[PDB]
Amino acid sequence: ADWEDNMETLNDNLKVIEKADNAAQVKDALTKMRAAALDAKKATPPKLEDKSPASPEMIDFRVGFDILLWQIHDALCLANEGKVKEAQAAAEQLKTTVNAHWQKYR
Amino acid sequence: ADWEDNMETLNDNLKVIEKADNAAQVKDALTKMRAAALDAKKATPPKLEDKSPASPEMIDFRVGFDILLWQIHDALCLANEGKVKEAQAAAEQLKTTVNAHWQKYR
Amino acid sequence: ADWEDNMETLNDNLKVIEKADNAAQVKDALTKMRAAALDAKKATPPKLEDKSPASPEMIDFRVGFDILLWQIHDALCLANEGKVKEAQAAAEQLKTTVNAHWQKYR
Ligand SMILES: [Ca+2]
Ligand SMILES: [Ca+2]
Ligand SMILES: [Ca+2]
Ligand SMILES: [Cl-]
Ligand SMILES: [Cl-]
Ligand SMILES: [Cl-]
Ligand SMILES: [Cl-]
Ligand SMILES: [Cl-]
Ligand SMILES: [Cl-]
Ligand SMILES: [Co+2]
Ligand SMILES: [Co+2]
Ligand code: NA
Repeated sequence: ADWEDNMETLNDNLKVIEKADNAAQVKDALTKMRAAALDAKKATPPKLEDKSPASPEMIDFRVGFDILLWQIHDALCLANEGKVKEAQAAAEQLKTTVNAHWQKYR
Repeated sequence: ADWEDNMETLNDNLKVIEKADNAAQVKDALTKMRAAALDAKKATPPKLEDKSPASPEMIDFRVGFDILLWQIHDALCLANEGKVKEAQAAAEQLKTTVNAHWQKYR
Repeated sequence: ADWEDNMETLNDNLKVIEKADNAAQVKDALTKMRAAALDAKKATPPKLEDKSPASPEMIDFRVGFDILLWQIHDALCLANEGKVKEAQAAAEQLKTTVNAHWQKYR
């Protein structure tokens, strides 16, 4: 998928997590976010379409999605332990990272 | 160890998992798989030897190994929770991903 | 931060972990290590300033931080489960890897 569509997926699953009722729902949403973030790693965002795929700017873009993947895992590890409210709180940090990525690269 | 030797290591530990009984065996084979996948991520596979190191194809190859690493992680998580049968089923699907990447880039 | 400052951050937190009393301290130090490893993926060791950003040597450099990040993941999952002595044992393995990567690229 396109970068913008992956970003839509990330925001939508953040909403799902915010209203989630159990650990399975959180796990499922975070899995979909992980797939969207790994897919966005292969994309080029609008701001960087005038940069080469291995420019320092594009390497930093990909590393920013690595950062997001490890934050997704923090929430996911909490959810795997059945600690649903803790995982939702952790998803708050994901909102910050996603919004900052949106604003930096759109 | 080059890329093809790492793919062989991955397949060997997949067999080890499929015949394992206790969770420490599965976990040990999965940890060896993680190391092999990380070593393969920094290789150039035979199909892409004529491509620029800065090519989109090489970036896609490396992100594909990140995808494999998170699938390995999911299996490893199931094995850490003592869910031997579930981890072995997860590794059965890993056979597909690993051998798909193998045939794709050999 | 540049590469050597990030490696210093890794080493500082490995010492904090060695001399830690509870799991919260281990978790805090490990989260800092993760942030430094990720940030170092965007850095360039002085002796590689001339190579391409996607040169095989720079790929090697970045994937070496992925290797560290998965070791940190193991230690941090152990610390989140209260397995403090086990987390510290894993961090002692981390020390070896950090020093090897330092020797490789400095
Ligand atoms: Ca759209
Ligand atoms: Ca372009
Ligand atoms: Ca290295
Ligand atoms: Cl939409
Ligand atoms: Cl990268
Ligand atoms: Cl990459
Ligand atoms: Cl140089
Ligand atoms: Cl790259
Ligand atoms: Cl890379
Ligand atoms: Co890269
Ligand atoms: Co995990
Ligand atoms: Na030089």
